[PDB]
Amino acid sequence: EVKLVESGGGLVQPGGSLKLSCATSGFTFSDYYIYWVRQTPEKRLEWVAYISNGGYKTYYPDTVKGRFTISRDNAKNILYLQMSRLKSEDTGIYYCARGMDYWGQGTSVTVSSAKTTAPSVYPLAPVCTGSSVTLGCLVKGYFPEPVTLTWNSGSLSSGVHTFPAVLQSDLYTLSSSVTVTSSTWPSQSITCNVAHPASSTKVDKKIEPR
Amino acid sequence: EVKLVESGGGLVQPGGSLKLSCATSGFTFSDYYIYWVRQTPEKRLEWVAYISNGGYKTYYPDTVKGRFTISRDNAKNILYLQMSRLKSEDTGIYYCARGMDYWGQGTSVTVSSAKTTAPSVYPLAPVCGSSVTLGCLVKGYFPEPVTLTWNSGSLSSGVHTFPAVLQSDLYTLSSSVTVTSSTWPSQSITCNVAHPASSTKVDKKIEPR
Amino acid sequence: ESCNGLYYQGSCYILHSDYQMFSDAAANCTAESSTLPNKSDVMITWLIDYVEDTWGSDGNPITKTTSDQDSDVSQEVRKYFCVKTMN
Amino acid sequence: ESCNGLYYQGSCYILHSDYQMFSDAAANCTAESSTLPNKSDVMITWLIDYVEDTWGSDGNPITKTTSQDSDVSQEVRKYFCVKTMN
Amino acid sequence: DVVMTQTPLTLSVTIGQPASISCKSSQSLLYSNGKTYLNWLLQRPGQSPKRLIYLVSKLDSGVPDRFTGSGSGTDFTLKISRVEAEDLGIYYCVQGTHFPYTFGGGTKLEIKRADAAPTVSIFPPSSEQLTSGGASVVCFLNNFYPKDINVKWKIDGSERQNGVLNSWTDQDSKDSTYSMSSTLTLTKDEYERHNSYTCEATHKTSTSPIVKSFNRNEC
Amino acid sequence: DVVMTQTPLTLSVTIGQPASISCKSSQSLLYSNGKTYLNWLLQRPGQSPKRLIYLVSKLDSGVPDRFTGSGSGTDFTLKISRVEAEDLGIYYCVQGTHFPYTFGGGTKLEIKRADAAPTVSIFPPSSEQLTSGGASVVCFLNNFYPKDINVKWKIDGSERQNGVLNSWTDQDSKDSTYSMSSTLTLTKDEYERHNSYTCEATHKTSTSPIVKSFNRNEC
Repeated sequence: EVKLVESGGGLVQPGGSLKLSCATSGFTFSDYYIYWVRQTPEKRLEWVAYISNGGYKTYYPDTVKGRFTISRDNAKNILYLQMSRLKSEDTGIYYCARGMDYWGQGTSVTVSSAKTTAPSVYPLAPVCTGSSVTLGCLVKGYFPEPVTLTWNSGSLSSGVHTFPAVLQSDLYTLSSSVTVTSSTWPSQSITCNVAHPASSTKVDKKIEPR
Repeated sequence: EVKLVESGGGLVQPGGSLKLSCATSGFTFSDYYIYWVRQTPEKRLEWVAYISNGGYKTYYPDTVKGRFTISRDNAKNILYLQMSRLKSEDTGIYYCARGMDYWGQGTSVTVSSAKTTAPSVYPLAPVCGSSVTLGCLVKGYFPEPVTLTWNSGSLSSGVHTFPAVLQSDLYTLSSSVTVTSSTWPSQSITCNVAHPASSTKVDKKIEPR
Repeated sequence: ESCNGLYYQGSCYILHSDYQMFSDAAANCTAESSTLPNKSDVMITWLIDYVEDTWGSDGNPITKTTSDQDSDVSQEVRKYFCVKTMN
Repeated sequence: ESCNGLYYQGSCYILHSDYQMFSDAAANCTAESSTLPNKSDVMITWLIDYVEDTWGSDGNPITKTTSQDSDVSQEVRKYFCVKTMN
Repeated sequence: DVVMTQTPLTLSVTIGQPASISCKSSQSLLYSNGKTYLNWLLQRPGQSPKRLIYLVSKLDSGVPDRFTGSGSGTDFTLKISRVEAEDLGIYYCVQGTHFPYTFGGGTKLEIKRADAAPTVSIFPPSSEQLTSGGASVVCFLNNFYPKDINVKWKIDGSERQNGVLNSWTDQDSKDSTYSMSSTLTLTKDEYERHNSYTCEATHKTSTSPIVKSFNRNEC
Repeated sequence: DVVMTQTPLTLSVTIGQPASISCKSSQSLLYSNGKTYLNWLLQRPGQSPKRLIYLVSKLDSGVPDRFTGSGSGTDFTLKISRVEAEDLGIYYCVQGTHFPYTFGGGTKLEIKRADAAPTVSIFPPSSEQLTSGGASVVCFLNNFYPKDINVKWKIDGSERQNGVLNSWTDQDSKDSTYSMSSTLTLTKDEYERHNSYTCEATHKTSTSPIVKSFNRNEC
């Protein structure tokens, strides 16, 4: 199958620089034009770079000319985007696309002068009734997004509501709910798994009863 | 870094077919012509299949025409050698080469009616100096090859894996390892051995007598 | 006789070796009082081997095989010929 | 005028679209009382755009660049045959 | 760049109903090869865009029979003939006739449904947060419809509005329900100066609020 | 195909000495572009072939200045000015001028060295092998030079030759020594008919034979 994997991406301070990677497989790299497409926070889709079939021609939009450069490697089949002088408008999820048919999975880029902060992880157990026990997990005070969260290293994923993060002040807050039967807990140790990629943090917290 | 990896290759009966693979990376697959070269037991080197740059033309030697066919996969970047009507003289290590410049590790192909047989593995320890020698006996298997390590690769200095020898449609291999008296039997020395042709993967610990 | 390219039946095809998108190729040919080749005229002649995979007037590359495409031709670049009346 | 290919200075270039090795290419041109193009003859003329990456009489492909990690002797390429015209 | 206008911004339709999105270009999208390169993309949250329609009316593999594309020059339409729970995401029209690819403003499809009451659960601050220096009281409101919900926080029978953080989930692709989380934030000091902490959820499913509460010491 | 003849088949040279191999084609290897495509490959045992010299005389990267290629038409020569331990293996000449690639017969480089005596090591059958009703005694003779070595098996004082399997390793790439492994295989009952099991090595390094033995009762 056709496969596209984005790489790079992370927090960058306004006016900084970053190099993104698009590893391609399943097709003759040179025989296709590829787009670099970004998705802004307001969720609109924007092209930022074009390299033609054969690599002969490279094009960019006016908002992006003079600070983005599309690289290539016929050896490894990888496509690069070197971006510099990064503005607030450059924030978003970055895709490489082989036509509108095949999209990558995206790599997140945040252009903020707010510094990287390690998240705080807190377990949520009920107040010291019924056949349905709900447990939770709180992720507090971190920069930037995203954060991975799973239950029992991924084993439990049904009846789970992972709530989207919100910003208060240079810090994000995230929570996640999980509903099991009364038989499951506390009989079986339910664990909240949470990882922050930007600060290389990955801690687990077991939900202990009150 | 240009990379070539051969695949397939088992034991085939005189007449049967086998399909080999050459997986490539690190260069534009279509830009280069690639050869299939084989190494006989006598250790001479022979071309068996050529495919041109851009795949346009394919060519074979007379000994192999009408039974060897070279295939390709532009999506996956893989090169295939489909062979059939297999003769005993087709036996050897098959290489794909991107010129005489770059050769893959190679893949073993044996043509014999002799049936597959799994190895019996035997630990060798001394009977009841400052340095100790330990060994491993791989006996009664067909065909080649077999892979033998010590501590799954951790111990490789001072090893002597002896070349397999045929006796009567069966191979026997032996391997020696040497460490100081302080290492053994104080620490565990294991003889790991695998025979893919029979899907055998047996590990054998060396215990004192 | 003084056609710096392919002369065929009172017509002169000049090769442009610079890769361009159909739009730009068409614009460039028109700018030199010329048109792009027609898939009809050039096929089943000898020009075919010279002009294949170059821009036709319709916006499609000239091809011997009009097969049924996983790539928008309107998003690709190709070399091109510009055609004029010679005599 | 009756040159089915590229006409230039009393010479006619017939393109062979069939990919061939140099030794075979040279043969097919000779078998038609022609030869492969000369690099100096085509470089710095309008024929360069048509003949680059095709066989030259010397056994190398005609190129604007004078490079190489490839054994040209083992490759296949298109070719022109040159018969002198007028 | 050719301008693409999509109508409307948000689409809100009951399961089982027909829906329609419009798309308009500033130029004719007729390419000189007779073909018209208008495409329809769909994107679920936390997922890359997937193409549903190409060349105006041609469906991709897998794509259900309910999706229909129309139009010719500057006007185009995507009909979903019977909206289903899996259909939720953002729909874009994207043109490919003129370089470069340009997109619409997007159309977010929200699925309508029969009303459902939330399953509210309150949670005291963790033993480990009190150790740090903060204290946050969390209330989950799960699997409800419609989206509109109101959460009141009460410290000792008195409404608190400062420090509250609310977040709704993306609609469920299976049962078309929203879920919300409310977090009240206080200092370790402030939390210990009170006892009765209440979570008061108002929904259109009943006149009476869903009241979940706890007392600090009672454990 | 173009016939390539190498001479000699085997080369046996002391470390620190000059060596040379010849290569003759049935036909000029002068290509029409002035270049002559003769290559010299070196293959270690257990390894894929590696190229040292291309176009008659040009050395690949890494390759020491000791290796020197020569020749013009049908007559070619590879010279090693000073043989070093790591040069062991089979050297091939291969022609690139005429399709297809054709190879010489190969020229094996056996390194000559100072003498070294074998460290001899004997091994009684395993408990597991006796289980199956067959017994084999194994003798390792390690890191000696020259390769020529006489190994006799002696059961209760007299020579046994049935069921003897011998194997020499390929010359070591670092210390230029050989190693051998002799295996005597019996039926269990036959092994249990005796107790003295001696491995006897006669190498030029000592006037006495290296005797390594065990008694079946010494556990």
